[PDB]
Amino acid sequence: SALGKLQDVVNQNAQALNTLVKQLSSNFGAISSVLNDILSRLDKVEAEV
Amino acid sequence: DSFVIRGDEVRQIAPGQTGNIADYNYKLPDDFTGCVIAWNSNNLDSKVG
Repeated sequence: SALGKLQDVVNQNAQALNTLVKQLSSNFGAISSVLNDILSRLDKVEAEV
Repeated sequence: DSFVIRGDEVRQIAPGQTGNIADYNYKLPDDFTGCVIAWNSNNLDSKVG
């Protein structure tokens, strides 16, 4: 518990990188967050949206 | 461009469309800039038999 100033630098960057990665799985209101769904289920004019 | 159709087929003449007319007869670009203009031609083009 004494090294809080250094351990917090490692923890904050671990949280930042893991949150940036987990956001790949978010839909953002799109039909799916898996791009291969859109690339196989939809025609180009819908897939672009 | 110009051509004859049956009255069902109009919907395939739009930017980046698909189906037998679009894909095997006459294909518009996916980014087509222009106007599509059409009329019933039964009076010009039909004949008995």
